[PDB]
Amino acid sequence: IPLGVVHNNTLQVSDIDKLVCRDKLSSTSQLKSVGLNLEGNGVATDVPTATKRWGFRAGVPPKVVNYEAGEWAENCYNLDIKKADGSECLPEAPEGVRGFPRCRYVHKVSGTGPCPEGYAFHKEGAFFLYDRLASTIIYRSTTFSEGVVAFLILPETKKDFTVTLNYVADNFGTNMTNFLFQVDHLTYVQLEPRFTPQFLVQLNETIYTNGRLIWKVNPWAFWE
Amino acid sequence: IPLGVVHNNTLQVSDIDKLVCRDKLSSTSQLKSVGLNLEGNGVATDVPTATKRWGFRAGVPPKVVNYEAGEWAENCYNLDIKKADGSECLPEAPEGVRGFPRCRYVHKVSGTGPCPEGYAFHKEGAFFLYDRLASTIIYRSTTFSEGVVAFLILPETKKDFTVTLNYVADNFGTNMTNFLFQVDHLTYVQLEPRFTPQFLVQLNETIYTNGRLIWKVNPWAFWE
Amino acid sequence: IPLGVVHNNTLQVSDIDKLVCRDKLSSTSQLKSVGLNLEGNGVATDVPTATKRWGFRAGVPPKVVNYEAGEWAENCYNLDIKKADGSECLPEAPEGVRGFPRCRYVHKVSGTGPCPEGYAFHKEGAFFLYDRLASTIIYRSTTFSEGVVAFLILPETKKDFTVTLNYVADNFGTNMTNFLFQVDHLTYVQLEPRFTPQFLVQLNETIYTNGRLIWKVNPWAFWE
Amino acid sequence: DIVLTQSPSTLSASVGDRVTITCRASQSISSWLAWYQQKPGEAPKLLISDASSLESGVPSRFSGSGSGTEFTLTISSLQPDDFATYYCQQYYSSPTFGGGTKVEIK
Amino acid sequence: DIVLTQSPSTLSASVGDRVTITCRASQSISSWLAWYQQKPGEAPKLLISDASSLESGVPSRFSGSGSGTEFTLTISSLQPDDFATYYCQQYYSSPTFGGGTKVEIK
Amino acid sequence: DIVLTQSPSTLSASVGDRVTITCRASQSISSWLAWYQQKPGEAPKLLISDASSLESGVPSRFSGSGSGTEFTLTISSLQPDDFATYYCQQYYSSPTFGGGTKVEIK
Amino acid sequence: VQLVQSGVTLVQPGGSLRVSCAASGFTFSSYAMSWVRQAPGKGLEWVSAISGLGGSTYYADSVKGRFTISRDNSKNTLYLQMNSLRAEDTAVYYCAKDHRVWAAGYHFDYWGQGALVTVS
Amino acid sequence: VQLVQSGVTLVQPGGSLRVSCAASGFTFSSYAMSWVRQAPGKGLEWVSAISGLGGSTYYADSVKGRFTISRDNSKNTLYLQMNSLRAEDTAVYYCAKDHRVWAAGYHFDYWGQGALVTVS
Amino acid sequence: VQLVQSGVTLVQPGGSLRVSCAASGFTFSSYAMSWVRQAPGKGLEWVSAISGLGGSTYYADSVKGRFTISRDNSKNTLYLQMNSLRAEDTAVYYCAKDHRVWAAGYHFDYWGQGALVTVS
Amino acid sequence: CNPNLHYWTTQDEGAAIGLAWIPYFGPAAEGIYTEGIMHNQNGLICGLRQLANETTQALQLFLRATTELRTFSILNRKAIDFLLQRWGGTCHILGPDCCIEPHDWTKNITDKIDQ
Amino acid sequence: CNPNLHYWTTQDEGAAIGLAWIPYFGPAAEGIYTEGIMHNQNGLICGLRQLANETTQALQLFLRATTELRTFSILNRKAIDFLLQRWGGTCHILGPDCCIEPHDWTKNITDKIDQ
Amino acid sequence: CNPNLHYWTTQDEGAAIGLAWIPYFGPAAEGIYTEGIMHNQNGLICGLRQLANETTQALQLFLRATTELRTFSILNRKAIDFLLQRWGGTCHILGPDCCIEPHDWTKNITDKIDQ
Ligand SMILES: *[C@@H]1O[C@H](CO)[C@@H](O[C@@H]2O[C@H](CO)[C@@H](O[C@@H]3O[C@H](CO[C@H]4O[C@H](CO)[C@@H](O)[C@H](O)[C@@H]4O)[C@@H](O)[C@H](O[C@H]4O[C@H](CO)[C@@H](O)[C@H](O)[C@@H]4O)[C@@H]3O)[C@H](O)[C@H]2NC(C)=O)[C@H](O)[C@H]1NC(C)=O
Ligand SMILES: *[C@@H]1O[C@H](CO)[C@@H](O[C@@H]2O[C@H](CO)[C@@H](O[C@@H]3O[C@H](CO[C@H]4O[C@H](CO)[C@@H](O)[C@H](O)[C@@H]4O)[C@@H](O)[C@H](O[C@H]4O[C@H](CO)[C@@H](O)[C@H](O)[C@@H]4O)[C@@H]3O)[C@H](O)[C@H]2NC(C)=O)[C@H](O)[C@H]1NC(C)=O
Ligand SMILES: *[C@@H]1O[C@H](CO)[C@@H](O[C@@H]2O[C@H](CO)[C@@H](O[C@@H]3O[C@H](CO[C@H]4O[C@H](CO)[C@@H](O)[C@H](O)[C@@H]4O)[C@@H](O)[C@H](O[C@H]4O[C@H](CO)[C@@H](O)[C@H](O)[C@@H]4O)[C@@H]3O)[C@H](O)[C@H]2NC(C)=O)[C@H](O)[C@H]1NC(C)=O
Ligand SMILES: *[C@@H]1O[C@H](CO)[C@@H](O[C@@H]2O[C@H](CO)[C@@H](O)[C@H](O)[C@H]2NC(C)=O)[C@H](O)[C@H]1NC(C)=O
Ligand SMILES: *[C@@H]1O[C@H](CO)[C@@H](O[C@@H]2O[C@H](CO)[C@@H](O)[C@H](O)[C@H]2NC(C)=O)[C@H](O)[C@H]1NC(C)=O
Ligand SMILES: *[C@@H]1O[C@H](CO)[C@@H](O[C@@H]2O[C@H](CO)[C@@H](O)[C@H](O)[C@H]2NC(C)=O)[C@H](O)[C@H]1NC(C)=O
Ligand SMILES: *[C@@H]1O[C@H](CO)[C@@H](O)[C@H](O)[C@H]1NC(C)=O
Ligand SMILES: *[C@@H]1O[C@H](CO)[C@@H](O)[C@H](O)[C@H]1NC(C)=O
Ligand SMILES: *[C@@H]1O[C@H](CO)[C@@H](O)[C@H](O)[C@H]1NC(C)=O
Ligand SMILES: *[C@@H]1O[C@H](CO)[C@@H](O)[C@H](O)[C@H]1NC(C)=O
Ligand SMILES: *[C@@H]1O[C@H](CO)[C@@H](O)[C@H](O)[C@H]1NC(C)=O
Ligand SMILES: *[C@@H]1O[C@H](CO)[C@@H](O)[C@H](O)[C@H]1NC(C)=O
Repeated sequence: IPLGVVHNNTLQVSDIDKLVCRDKLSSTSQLKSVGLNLEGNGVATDVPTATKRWGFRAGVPPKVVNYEAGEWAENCYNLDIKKADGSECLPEAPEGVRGFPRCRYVHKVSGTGPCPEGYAFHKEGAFFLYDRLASTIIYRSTTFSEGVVAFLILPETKKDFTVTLNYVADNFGTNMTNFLFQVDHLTYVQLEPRFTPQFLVQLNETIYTNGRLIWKVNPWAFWE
Repeated sequence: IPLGVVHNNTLQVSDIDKLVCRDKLSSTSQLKSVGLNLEGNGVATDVPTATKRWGFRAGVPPKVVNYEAGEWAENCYNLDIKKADGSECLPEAPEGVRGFPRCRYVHKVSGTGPCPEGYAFHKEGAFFLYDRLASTIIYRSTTFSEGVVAFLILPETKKDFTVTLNYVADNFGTNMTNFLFQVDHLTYVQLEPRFTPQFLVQLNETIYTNGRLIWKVNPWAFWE
Repeated sequence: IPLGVVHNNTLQVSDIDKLVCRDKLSSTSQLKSVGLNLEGNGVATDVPTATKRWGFRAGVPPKVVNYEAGEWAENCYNLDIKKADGSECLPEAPEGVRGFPRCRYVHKVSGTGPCPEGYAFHKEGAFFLYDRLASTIIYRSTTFSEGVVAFLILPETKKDFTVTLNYVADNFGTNMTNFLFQVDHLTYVQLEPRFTPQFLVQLNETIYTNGRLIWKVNPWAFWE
Repeated sequence: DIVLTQSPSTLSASVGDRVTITCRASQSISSWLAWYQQKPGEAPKLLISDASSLESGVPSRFSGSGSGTEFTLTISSLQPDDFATYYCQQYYSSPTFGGGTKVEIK
Repeated sequence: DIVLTQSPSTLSASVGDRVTITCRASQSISSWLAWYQQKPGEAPKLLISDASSLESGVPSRFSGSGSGTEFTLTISSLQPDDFATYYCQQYYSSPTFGGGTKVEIK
Repeated sequence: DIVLTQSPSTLSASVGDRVTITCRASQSISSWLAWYQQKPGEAPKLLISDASSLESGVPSRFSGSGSGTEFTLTISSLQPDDFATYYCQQYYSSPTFGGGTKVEIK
Repeated sequence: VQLVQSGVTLVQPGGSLRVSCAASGFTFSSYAMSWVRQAPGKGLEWVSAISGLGGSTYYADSVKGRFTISRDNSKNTLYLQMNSLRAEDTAVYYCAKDHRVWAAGYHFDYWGQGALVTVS
Repeated sequence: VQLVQSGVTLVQPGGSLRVSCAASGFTFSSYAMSWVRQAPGKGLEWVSAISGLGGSTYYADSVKGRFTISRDNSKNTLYLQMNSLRAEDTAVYYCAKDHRVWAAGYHFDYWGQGALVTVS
Repeated sequence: VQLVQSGVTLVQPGGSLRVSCAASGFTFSSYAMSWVRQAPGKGLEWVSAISGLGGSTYYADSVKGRFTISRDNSKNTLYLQMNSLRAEDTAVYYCAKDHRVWAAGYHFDYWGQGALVTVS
Repeated sequence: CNPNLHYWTTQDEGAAIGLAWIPYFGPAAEGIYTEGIMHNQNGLICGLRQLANETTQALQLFLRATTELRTFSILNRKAIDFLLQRWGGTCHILGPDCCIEPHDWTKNITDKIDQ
Repeated sequence: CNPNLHYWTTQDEGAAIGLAWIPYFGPAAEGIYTEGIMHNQNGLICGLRQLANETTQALQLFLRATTELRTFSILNRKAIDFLLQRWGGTCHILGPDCCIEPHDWTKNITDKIDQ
Repeated sequence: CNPNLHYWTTQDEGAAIGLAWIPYFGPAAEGIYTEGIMHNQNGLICGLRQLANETTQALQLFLRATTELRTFSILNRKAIDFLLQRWGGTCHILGPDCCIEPHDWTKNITDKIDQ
């Protein structure tokens, strides 16, 4: 693996075979393992794509890693899924692992589908970030976000360096899914890709004013 | 964490930022992680206080540690507890963990109480010392003692550096507990704080002579 | 533990207290933990001896280790055993652990016996080698081989350094075992020690030609 | 981070009276509060540990109590010497202080 | 280790025709093949990523497809410029090449 | 730590007789005992491994046995050469010795 | 049980100083010590403290890195070297001890005299 | 988006050389680079490549250890020092970039000019 | 299969010495070796031994740290440097080999001659 | 890419605590943490975003060899790799591979020669 | 406090064994152990009793950050911290921070100058 | 004993990969591996066979102390033992225990004395 080092607020990747007497490393406290969000990059972060970013396969052990720090989350994800018969789709979250502690938004989801045997991985090979742990696999009833990892030194300078939704699956993207946000058991919404959390909080509240089964609208990074 | 080092039979704590060229460290065999008893200090070591030294709380992961050496035990403790309904009070001792191997005395106990949800911790934040492992939590049907940990270097000098009782709980110290040692199902004793193991071994044997349900007496470190 | 180092294609064990400025160690990639077969030595490698190489005992934790590389296997072993009552004989293979990936031959076995309580160890204290892990204990329904471990450095030079059978137990070697290879439920063979895998593949195929319950024959390393 | 809240900053009284103080903060504490006193240019003294356990040399006229975030103090009877400055002392996480409290007559 | 297999090594044709190429290898790949072209002494260009996604500047006359081990290419209509050398490019594990393919007339 | 126990320290006999020795220790051993012999100022020899497996050059007149803590030896027939000193040899944990055993006539 | 403030001084800004506080009449190695500020015109705040034997140390945030706690359990003497000075550094600084045993504690027992350290 | 082949040369066997390939008109640090061989009389093969910032590097087996990839994202310039030469080393060597962003990729976009490096 | 005691000597107390025991007629590197004491007037005890190749070594407690086992599998020669001497050190010291293969064993096969090393 | 870095870490610094360390007189759930913010000085954070997307590959491959689930020793191992690069078992103080500063030694040496 | 130190450790020293290491020709339960006793030379053991009661705080806090259950790497990590204090990546043999003894070098240097 | 060494290892070298590292666009089961063969140059492999049969004893005893199941830190620990042998906290560049090559320093020193 590489390694990057802060120095005068400019980063420097230290190629392995290369030698730098100039470096300094006085403690592990200077070292950090940091987990990053895929929200600072401007990717799609909606429930549909979140289905599309993943797949299944078996014959693969589970693989887990630990991180110290990260970045606050705009959005998050959680699942509780079975098959058509009503049989589970996923593994069980072991001990220790916990929901990602920070979530300005939560795209919690339920439903079922075929769920072919395997585990919920990422297309591009990203990670699945939990309370101070990340991995390549989903576990039921748990918060997380998609992300990556960094590895750093810091110098001895003086800097020190909520919401819930609901949905239902529909067959898990077999070229095919209808998504439906839930307000109650007699209310749902045809979900639509380009619509925000905030848009649909407004939607919740305005129908929550207006007496409450399915409806429609009948018709860009957030740091701005 | 600090670190203490033997040198000419006087200890020296090495403050972290401080530098000592004089030091020497030739192996891990010089290093040791030692677990200490709270009996060399003269604290109360009786069954009542052993209840009072603990409490419960949830929302806390379990936390475990490993030690190499320790100190022989005068007293020890073990539990097998449920609730009023007859539902368990504690977690289950996993694999690997085992009773503390040395116990001149064993204050084994049973009974039930409310047992509010959580785990059996220590008031002052001590540890719970098992076979070469310690932690902050109790497990059922297991021997241990309360203690702390040390971390040491040793030099290359040439020095190289039973009993069972029974009891019953009564509601677990809700400002309130009656304690009762057992001789058999038709014999018990109002336990009393200041009375020793040895006193009550004498008591066992003298009633064991005298035909055997509840009785009383009707009326200081051990290294001496 | 010792340590051996390659140098000009001659090995050198580095005694611990001894000092060698000449040594060099630029990475962990130079280090390897290698697991060896007991087939390069010319020992017996037949199913009977494989029973005789082992025993049971309890009061012993399980003990596991990890290795990087090894040597291709001529023969391997797997088990699925219960007691006379039809109760299991062994522990369960946990997660992660897997059959040894390479096996030119597999001496898979079933059956029952007394199976006294304990775990399947090795007489001479060898190991039990699984997918990148070894240990001292057997687990059910898993491939392995008997072996040992090495620990090495390598320099930066430019060198970079199937079959299934079946059997049945008979009481597990209580001075006593009949062994029987299986062709089908109405075919078996009095197994005999000095006969090879290949001999018995020929045997399988020739009877597989000749219409298929028990039969006999009625009458040296492999690198040659 | 955590910030005490003495309440009020000073009192006016007269000897023999019974007097109360309240002290608060931002976050909850498990009865791990302590009290102090000093005078205009004198070194302080301990009064209570845990807001319930008085100390040697302390007159029993005082009475501390509280839990969680809110914490208290009461004096049964006043004295001239007791007209000094008193203080609330967190020692939970950031062993800090707030302003303090004072006594008067007019 | 893995070795592509262009099939065939050259073609003879005539403009406007529709032409196909097949490319194979030893082991399976998950539609992570790419195509290229160059001329006798010219620097190449990208054509397709993943054997299905054409690129900017690419004429739509071309058509790539395939899966696993076998992979393909088709040209709807030919051009003189399209009579150059084309190549199959693994990028799965050992991002290697094989021989290549060529066009002619006679 | 562990300490063998030869029993007795010497014998008196006469040729052709059948003779027995017992050897004990503090803790149990899994038939991992061995025997030796030497003479007054001669280098010893191995006799038995594991207290049951004799060796090449050993006369079959001898007979070792035992288990756990107690261990034994028997000689079918005596010889003049067999009147030498014999020894019990732990090799379990502390590969130690005890006193030894001896032969006589009178 | 007697405590000793030693080195009150007016030192120009950016200066530096080593206070020492001595003690007597108790088991100084078996207790903690600290330094605590009274800025005149206002109240209190905790700065820094020590283990029973010099292993562990603790500082407040405002002066972290500036100051250097120090002790001599052989002399049973406290010390505090201090780096570059500022205005808020103008204040009294006491030496005290905790009520708990073995230096694992807070909620001080007693105080010393205080040294109105100052700048100009 | 313009690429620069610089240093084609005939150098005797066992020689050594540093090629440099420059670039322009894009975010060079935000892309990968590589070196690729055309042996005349036959086809292609991949040699070696780099991360976006010089951390990770990659080589082919045939020349592993011989050659030394190198980059200057300050100049946005590519480099390749090269050790002892042989016959198969007689070939063109291009500099190129990948289609993916942040240098995590393959399946090159464009090419340069190529330098028929040779021996005698 | 022939063994060689070499260096019997009377050396004053506190002295030091290197014994060497040679061998022949077998695969010395493929066996263990040891040193064993006969104190005259009494019986036996095990001192120390070695691996097959000089990696691992073993000592008895009574002389631990004093003595320094040593071997030369090139010469197939055994060695034992020895530090400060005492009275109990007055004894014979043999060189021997184990019955098991690859030096992983005990329960010696044969013996040498013995050297009544002594003090005065 | 975002320049902004509204980030966090864990409250496991040094001097930040009185006695709140006690297990169940402490949160363990949401009050063990630390926050923070920065802004993209010198394109730095987009640089490391690129860096991490480049890291993932070698990460998973370096990972894939073992069978172990919950890795914790990688960071140590990285540090030891650093030192073995720095310290293989032999040093050449002149051979610019060992990274020592002995140059000023000549100061005292010339002070001695002028004795 | 007790001066007396009736203590123990584990039998995992070096040369203490013949072949009893074999797994089930060995106890694994109660006969893998070691005992020992000392007496309070120089107030030493009461000193470390104080030390451990002081340790507990920073121990649990240093612990609390992770999620891992059964910690085993702390002691290594302490050693590496020691060395990084000793060896950050650069040394000043004169600057009394690197802790080398080169002083006697001047012996051979003056032996050469008198050549 | 066998001279022949038809062996294997794991495919966890460095530059061997394009993008096949991706978890489930990769085998994880049988295609993560590496093979190889050698022949007994200098009795070497029979030598290490002897070595391993000798290793087993001290291995299991060094193991037996802990309670931990799946050991992974032994190899590190061996390396740190090596360095502590090399580097205990103090060095004697002359005392042939620290293993530095300063001898050529005298070259520049005599270059200075001839100034
Ligand atoms: C490291 O050293 C520290 C001290 O330096 C030890 O910790 C303290 O030790 C003292 C004495 O051992 C403890 O004092 C006892 O505390 C009990 C707890 O009371 C709690 O509950 C009541 C009621 O809710 C509250 O009012 C109170 O504030 C507490 O929250 C008291 O009840 C005890 O009082 C009884 O016993 C004493 C002793 O005989 C009698 O004199 C009293 O009259 C009364 O009958 C007692 O005062 C103190 O609680 C400990 N606290 C802490 C935080 O450590 C550690 O034990 C030591 N380390 C280890 C590992 O042991
Ligand atoms: C590190 O950086 C890399 C790139 O450097 C990122 O990875 C690539 O990112 C791009 C863009 O983010 C991805 O492009 C998208 O790929 C989708 C996957 O399609 C697959 O399935 C189809 C059908 O089977 C195949 O034909 C195809 O070849 C793939 O196998 C496409 O479907 C997307 O197309 C749609 O979206 C785009 C974007 O708006 C539209 O313009 C299109 O018209 C279309 O609607 C899209 O092209 C690419 O797949 C990523 N691949 C890889 C391997 O990385 C990483 O994301 C980044 N790291 C992390 C952790 O994120
Ligand atoms: C490392 O190297 C060591 C030796 O240096 C190997 O270990 C020894 O290897 C030898 C030969 O391989 C083994 O010898 C065999 O032991 C069997 C075990 O018998 C036990 O049970 C009987 C009955 O209770 C007892 O009497 C006996 O003392 C034992 O307790 C014997 O039964 C064998 O005898 C049979 O086979 C031989 C071989 O052909 C025949 O000649 C005999 O006549 C008889 O039929 C045999 O002698 C020895 O047991 C091993 N012991 C130990 C402790 O190692 C290791 O194998 C090697 N390391 C590894 C990992 O393999
Ligand atoms: C949609 O919005 C409504 C409020 O606008 C949510 O309902 C309230 O949620 C708050 C959250 O603290 C509760 O205190 C209230 O009790 C809720 N209202 C009622 C009537 O109970 C609702 O949870 C949101 N989400 C949906 C409907 O899915
Ligand atoms: C109380 O003491 C008696 C003996 O005085 C204990 O009973 C005996 O315990 C020994 C322990 O080895 C056994 O061998 C005996 O068999 C026991 N006696 C009988 C009659 O069985 C008794 O266990 C002690 N504890 C109690 C009664 O709780
Ligand atoms: C014995 O040998 C026979 C073949 O000679 C085995 O049976 C065949 O095994 C192959 C393995 O790929 C299968 O494809 C065939 O279908 C099998 N034959 C039939 C009729 O199904 C057999 O498995 C071997 N082992 C035994 C009989 O135990
Ligand atoms: C989805 O469509 C593609 C072609 O566009 C097809 O290959 C694939 O099989 C389809 N999925 C399913 C589940 O049929
Ligand atoms: C125990 O008594 C205290 C007051 O002395 C009280 O606050 C507490 O609630 C009581 N415990 C219970 C369980 O009621
Ligand atoms: C096997 O035979 C031996 C004697 O040869 C005997 O000691 C042992 O008890 C026998 N095994 C059983 C299970 O009886
Ligand atoms: C040794 O001397 C040469 C010139 O003679 C100089 O360039 C070199 O830097 C010196 N060595 C060191 C380590 O400075
Ligand atoms: C260098 O010389 C000064 C005096 O000139 C001396 O005090 C110092 O100790 C010397 N350096 C070392 C490392 O001894
Ligand atoms: C120092 O000088 C002596 C002779 O005076 C020489 O033998 C020795 O090797 C020198 N030191 C070093 C480290 O070479």
